[PDB]
Amino acid sequence: ETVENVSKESERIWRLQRARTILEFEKMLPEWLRSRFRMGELCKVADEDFRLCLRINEVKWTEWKTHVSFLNEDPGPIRR
Amino acid sequence: KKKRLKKRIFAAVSEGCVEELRELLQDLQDLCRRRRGLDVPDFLMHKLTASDTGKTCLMKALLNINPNTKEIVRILLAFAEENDILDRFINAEYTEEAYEGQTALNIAIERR
Amino acid sequence: DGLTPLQLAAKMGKAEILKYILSREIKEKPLRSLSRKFTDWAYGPVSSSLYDLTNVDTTTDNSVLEIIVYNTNIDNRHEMLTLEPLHTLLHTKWKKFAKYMFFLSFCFYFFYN
Repeated sequence: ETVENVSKESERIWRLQRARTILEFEKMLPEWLRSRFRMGELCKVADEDFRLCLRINEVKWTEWKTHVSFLNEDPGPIRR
Repeated sequence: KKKRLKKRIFAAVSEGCVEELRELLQDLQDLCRRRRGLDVPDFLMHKLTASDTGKTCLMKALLNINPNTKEIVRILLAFAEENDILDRFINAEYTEEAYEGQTALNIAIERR
Repeated sequence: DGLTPLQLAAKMGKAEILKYILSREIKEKPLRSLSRKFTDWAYGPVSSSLYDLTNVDTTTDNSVLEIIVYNTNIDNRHEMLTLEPLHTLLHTKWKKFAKYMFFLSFCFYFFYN
Protein backbone atom coordinates (compact mmCIF):
# COMPACT_ATOMS: atom_id res chain seq x y z
CA GLU A 1 0.00 0.00 0.00
CA THR A 2 2.79 2.40 -0.92
CA VAL A 3 0.35 3.14 -3.72
CA GLU A 4 -2.15 3.90 -0.95
CA ASN A 5 -0.56 4.83 2.35
CA VAL A 6 2.83 6.35 1.53
CA SER A 7 1.65 8.96 -0.95
CA LYS A 8 -1.10 9.79 1.56
CA GLU A 9 1.16 9.96 4.62
CA SER A 10 3.50 12.22 2.68
CA GLU A 11 0.52 14.57 2.47
CA ARG A 12 0.11 14.00 6.21
CA ILE A 13 3.65 15.05 7.04
CA TRP A 14 4.01 17.86 4.51
CA ARG A 15 1.04 19.99 5.54
CA LEU A 16 2.24 19.77 9.10
CA GLN A 17 5.83 20.66 8.26
CA ARG A 18 4.57 23.71 6.41
CA ALA A 19 2.35 24.60 9.35
CA ARG A 20 5.24 24.64 11.80
CA THR A 21 7.23 27.27 9.94
CA ILE A 22 4.25 29.59 9.40
CA LEU A 23 3.64 29.82 13.13
CA GLU A 24 7.36 30.35 13.52
CA PHE A 25 7.28 33.30 11.16
CA GLU A 26 4.52 34.85 13.25
CA LYS A 27 6.82 34.73 16.26
CA MET A 28 9.89 35.80 14.32
CA LEU A 29 8.94 39.47 13.76
CA PRO A 30 6.97 40.92 16.68
CA GLU A 31 7.55 44.38 15.23
CA TRP A 32 4.37 45.62 13.55
CA LEU A 33 1.54 43.10 13.17
CA ARG A 34 -0.69 45.49 11.26
CA SER A 35 -1.72 42.92 8.64
CA ARG A 36 -3.31 40.33 10.88
CA PHE A 37 -6.83 40.13 9.50
CA ARG A 38 -9.92 39.80 11.58
CA MET A 39 -13.01 41.26 9.71
CA GLY A 40 -13.23 43.92 12.46
CA GLU A 41 -15.53 42.51 15.19
CA LEU A 42 -18.98 42.60 13.60
CA CYS A 43 -22.19 42.13 15.58
CA LYS A 44 -22.65 38.90 17.51
CA VAL A 45 -26.09 39.19 19.14
CA ALA A 46 -26.77 42.11 21.38
CA ASP A 47 -26.62 45.89 21.34
CA GLU A 48 -22.92 45.13 21.86
CA ASP A 49 -22.20 45.26 18.13
CA PHE A 50 -18.46 45.77 18.56
CA ARG A 51 -18.09 42.32 20.09
CA LEU A 52 -15.32 39.98 18.82
CA CYS A 53 -13.27 39.48 15.68
CA LEU A 54 -14.58 37.13 13.01
CA ARG A 55 -13.91 35.50 9.63
CA ILE A 56 -15.73 34.68 6.36
CA ASN A 57 -16.41 31.53 4.27
CA GLU A 58 -19.00 30.53 1.63
CA VAL A 59 -21.32 27.58 0.85
CA LYS A 60 -23.27 25.84 -2.01
CA TRP A 61 -26.40 23.77 -2.97
CA THR A 62 -28.07 20.57 -1.60
CA GLU A 63 -31.10 20.89 0.81
CA TRP A 64 -32.64 24.34 0.28
CA LYS A 65 -33.87 25.08 3.77
CA THR A 66 -35.71 28.28 4.61
CA HIS A 67 -34.08 31.09 6.53
CA VAL A 68 -34.46 32.85 9.80
CA SER A 69 -30.93 32.68 11.14
CA PHE A 70 -29.21 35.49 9.32
CA LEU A 71 -27.91 38.93 10.30
CA ASN A 72 -28.54 41.39 7.51
CA GLU A 73 -30.89 42.47 4.72
CA ASP A 74 -29.27 40.29 2.03
CA PRO A 75 -26.33 42.65 1.37
CA GLY A 76 -23.20 42.08 -0.68
CA PRO A 77 -19.66 43.20 -0.03
CA ILE A 78 -21.20 46.15 1.77
CA ARG A 79 -18.57 48.87 1.74
CA ARG A 80 -20.76 52.04 1.58
CA LYS B 1 -42.83 61.40 19.08
CA LYS B 2 -43.71 62.79 15.61
CA LYS B 3 -40.73 61.00 13.97
CA ARG B 4 -40.95 57.45 15.38
CA LEU B 5 -43.56 56.21 12.88
CA LYS B 6 -41.12 55.30 10.12
CA LYS B 7 -38.87 53.69 12.71
CA ARG B 8 -41.71 51.95 14.54
CA ILE B 9 -43.38 50.07 11.70
CA PHE B 10 -40.20 48.62 10.15
CA ALA B 11 -39.51 47.01 13.50
CA ALA B 12 -43.20 46.26 14.10
CA VAL B 13 -43.50 44.34 10.86
CA SER B 14 -40.36 42.39 11.77
CA GLU B 15 -41.77 41.32 15.13
CA GLY B 16 -45.12 40.31 13.67
CA CYS B 17 -47.49 41.81 16.25
CA VAL B 18 -50.62 42.04 14.12
CA GLU B 19 -52.95 44.08 16.33
CA GLU B 20 -50.19 46.53 17.21
CA LEU B 21 -49.91 47.35 13.50
CA ARG B 22 -53.66 48.01 13.54
CA GLU B 23 -52.93 50.78 16.03
CA LEU B 24 -50.18 51.97 13.69
CA LEU B 25 -52.52 52.09 10.71
CA GLN B 26 -55.10 53.89 12.87
CA ASP B 27 -53.19 57.16 13.16
CA LEU B 28 -51.64 56.68 9.72
CA GLN B 29 -54.89 57.52 7.95
CA ASP B 30 -55.28 60.45 10.35
CA LEU B 31 -51.95 61.90 9.21
CA CYS B 32 -53.30 61.81 5.66
CA ARG B 33 -56.45 63.44 7.03
CA ARG B 34 -54.33 66.20 8.60
CA ARG B 35 -53.30 67.07 5.05
CA ARG B 36 -55.65 69.21 2.96
CA GLY B 37 -56.34 66.50 0.37
CA LEU B 38 -52.77 65.83 -0.66
CA ASP B 39 -51.86 62.94 -2.99
CA VAL B 40 -52.25 59.70 -1.07
CA PRO B 41 -49.68 57.84 -3.28
CA ASP B 42 -47.23 60.75 -3.24
CA PHE B 43 -47.55 60.93 0.59
CA LEU B 44 -47.71 57.30 1.71
CA MET B 45 -44.97 56.32 -0.74
CA HIS B 46 -42.77 58.50 1.43
CA LYS B 47 -44.11 56.96 4.63
CA LEU B 48 -44.16 53.30 3.58
CA THR B 49 -40.79 53.67 1.83
CA ALA B 50 -37.44 54.26 3.50
CA SER B 51 -35.73 57.47 2.52
CA ASP B 52 -32.49 56.02 1.14
CA THR B 53 -32.72 52.34 0.16
CA GLY B 54 -36.19 52.54 -1.31
CA LYS B 55 -37.18 49.47 0.69
CA THR B 56 -40.88 49.29 1.43
CA CYS B 57 -42.60 47.80 4.42
CA LEU B 58 -43.63 44.94 2.13
CA MET B 59 -40.13 43.90 1.13
CA LYS B 60 -39.25 44.34 4.78
CA ALA B 61 -42.20 42.04 5.47
CA LEU B 62 -40.72 39.31 3.30
CA LEU B 63 -37.04 39.55 4.21
CA ASN B 64 -37.95 38.55 7.72
CA ILE B 65 -40.47 35.74 8.07
CA ASN B 66 -42.50 34.36 10.98
CA PRO B 67 -45.78 32.38 11.08
CA ASN B 68 -47.59 35.76 11.04
CA THR B 69 -46.75 36.60 7.42
CA LYS B 70 -49.98 35.53 5.70
CA GLU B 71 -51.98 38.01 7.75
CA ILE B 72 -49.34 40.76 7.95
CA VAL B 73 -49.13 40.96 4.16
CA ARG B 74 -52.84 41.15 3.29
CA ILE B 75 -53.41 43.93 5.83
CA LEU B 76 -50.56 45.86 4.25
CA LEU B 77 -52.21 45.02 0.95
CA ALA B 78 -55.78 45.83 2.01
CA PHE B 79 -54.59 49.13 3.43
CA ALA B 80 -52.82 49.55 0.10
CA GLU B 81 -56.09 48.61 -1.61
CA GLU B 82 -58.39 50.85 0.45
CA ASN B 83 -56.47 53.96 -0.61
CA ASP B 84 -55.96 53.56 -4.41
CA ILE B 85 -52.18 53.14 -4.03
CA LEU B 86 -51.85 49.45 -4.83
CA ASP B 87 -50.37 49.41 -8.33
CA ARG B 88 -47.55 51.76 -7.38
CA PHE B 89 -47.07 49.77 -4.19
CA ILE B 90 -46.73 46.14 -5.29
CA ASN B 91 -44.33 46.93 -8.13
CA ALA B 92 -41.94 48.96 -6.03
CA GLU B 93 -38.22 48.61 -6.71
CA TYR B 94 -34.97 49.47 -4.99
CA THR B 95 -33.69 52.94 -5.76
CA GLU B 96 -30.32 51.79 -4.43
CA GLU B 97 -27.48 51.15 -6.86
CA ALA B 98 -26.57 47.67 -5.68
CA TYR B 99 -30.05 46.20 -6.09
CA GLU B 100 -31.89 47.83 -8.97
CA GLY B 101 -34.60 45.24 -9.48
CA GLN B 102 -34.95 43.28 -6.24
CA THR B 103 -38.72 43.63 -6.29
CA ALA B 104 -41.44 42.14 -4.09
CA LEU B 105 -41.82 39.00 -6.18
CA ASN B 106 -38.14 38.01 -6.42
CA ILE B 107 -37.92 38.29 -2.66
CA ALA B 108 -40.95 36.03 -2.34
CA ILE B 109 -39.58 33.09 -4.32
CA GLU B 110 -36.23 33.52 -2.56
CA ARG B 111 -37.93 32.62 0.72
CA ARG B 112 -39.74 29.80 -1.15
CA ASP C 1 -3.49 22.94 34.25
CA GLY C 2 -5.08 26.28 33.37
CA LEU C 3 -6.93 25.11 30.28
CA THR C 4 -10.22 25.95 28.64
CA PRO C 5 -12.26 22.96 27.36
CA LEU C 6 -11.44 23.95 23.82
CA GLN C 7 -7.78 23.81 24.81
CA LEU C 8 -8.27 20.46 26.50
CA ALA C 9 -9.74 18.93 23.36
CA ALA C 10 -6.71 20.10 21.43
CA LYS C 11 -4.00 19.17 23.93
CA MET C 12 -5.26 15.61 24.19
CA GLY C 13 -6.12 15.81 20.49
CA LYS C 14 -9.55 14.17 20.51
CA ALA C 15 -10.53 15.41 17.12
CA GLU C 16 -14.18 14.60 16.55
CA ILE C 17 -15.53 16.54 19.52
CA LEU C 18 -13.48 19.54 18.39
CA LYS C 19 -15.36 19.49 15.09
CA TYR C 20 -18.46 20.17 17.12
CA ILE C 21 -17.14 23.07 19.20
CA LEU C 22 -15.76 25.06 16.29
CA SER C 23 -18.88 24.55 14.22
CA ARG C 24 -21.81 24.85 16.70
CA GLU C 25 -24.62 26.48 14.77
CA ILE C 26 -27.69 27.19 16.91
CA LYS C 27 -30.74 27.86 14.75
CA GLU C 28 -32.67 29.94 17.27
CA LYS C 29 -32.73 33.41 18.77
CA PRO C 30 -33.41 33.34 22.54
CA LEU C 31 -30.04 31.78 23.21
CA ARG C 32 -27.85 31.99 20.08
CA SER C 33 -25.16 33.94 21.96
CA LEU C 34 -23.42 30.60 22.55
CA SER C 35 -22.78 29.86 18.89
CA ARG C 36 -19.47 29.60 17.08
CA LYS C 37 -20.74 29.81 13.48
CA PHE C 38 -22.86 32.57 11.98
CA THR C 39 -24.74 32.65 8.71
CA ASP C 40 -24.97 36.14 7.22
CA TRP C 41 -26.68 35.90 3.83
CA ALA C 42 -29.80 33.93 3.09
CA TYR C 43 -29.80 33.70 -0.65
CA GLY C 44 -30.54 30.15 -1.70
CA PRO C 45 -27.42 28.35 -2.85
CA VAL C 46 -24.88 30.97 -1.89
CA SER C 47 -24.45 32.00 1.74
CA SER C 48 -21.59 33.75 3.51
CA SER C 49 -20.73 32.10 6.82
CA LEU C 50 -18.92 33.63 9.80
CA TYR C 51 -16.73 31.55 12.07
CA ASP C 52 -16.10 33.12 15.37
CA LEU C 53 -12.39 33.04 16.28
CA THR C 54 -12.07 33.83 19.98
CA ASN C 55 -9.15 31.77 21.30
CA VAL C 56 -8.24 30.21 17.99
CA ASP C 57 -5.65 32.51 16.43
CA THR C 58 -2.33 33.20 18.13
CA THR C 59 -3.34 36.56 19.51
CA THR C 60 -3.23 35.65 23.21
CA ASP C 61 -1.12 33.31 25.30
CA ASN C 62 -1.38 29.55 24.72
CA SER C 63 -3.76 29.63 21.78
CA VAL C 64 -5.16 26.73 19.79
CA LEU C 65 -2.71 26.64 16.87
CA GLU C 66 0.17 27.01 19.30
CA ILE C 67 -1.11 23.92 21.09
CA ILE C 68 -1.87 21.89 17.97
CA VAL C 69 1.20 22.36 15.82
CA TYR C 70 3.97 22.50 18.42
CA ASN C 71 2.67 19.41 20.22
CA THR C 72 4.15 15.95 20.21
CA ASN C 73 2.42 12.85 21.57
CA ILE C 74 -0.62 12.78 19.26
CA ASP C 75 -0.99 10.84 16.02
CA ASN C 76 -4.08 12.16 14.19
CA ARG C 77 -2.66 15.66 13.89
CA HIS C 78 -3.21 16.08 10.16
CA GLU C 79 -6.80 14.92 10.62
CA MET C 80 -7.36 18.06 12.72
CA LEU C 81 -5.96 20.64 10.31
CA THR C 82 -8.54 19.62 7.73
CA LEU C 83 -11.08 21.37 9.95
CA GLU C 84 -12.32 24.67 8.53
CA PRO C 85 -11.49 27.45 11.07
CA LEU C 86 -7.92 26.13 11.01
CA HIS C 87 -7.52 24.99 7.41
CA THR C 88 -8.08 28.38 5.83
CA LEU C 89 -6.27 30.31 8.56
CA LEU C 90 -2.94 28.66 7.85
CA HIS C 91 -3.68 29.33 4.20
CA THR C 92 -4.37 32.98 5.06
CA LYS C 93 -0.91 33.78 6.36
CA TRP C 94 0.77 31.83 3.58
CA LYS C 95 -0.78 34.37 1.22
CA LYS C 96 0.14 37.46 3.21
CA PHE C 97 3.03 36.76 5.58
CA ALA C 98 4.89 33.49 5.37
CA LYS C 99 5.57 32.65 1.70
CA TYR C 100 7.01 36.09 1.02
CA MET C 101 9.14 35.74 4.12
CA PHE C 102 10.03 32.18 3.18
CA PHE C 103 11.85 32.66 -0.10
CA LEU C 104 13.86 35.50 1.44
CA SER C 105 15.09 32.95 3.94
CA PHE C 106 15.86 30.76 0.95
CA CYS C 107 17.60 33.38 -1.19
CA PHE C 108 19.66 34.62 1.75
CA TYR C 109 20.69 31.09 2.66
CA PHE C 110 21.27 30.20 -0.99
CA PHE C 111 23.97 32.82 -1.52
CA TYR C 112 25.46 31.85 1.84
CA ASN C 113 26.55 28.50 0.48
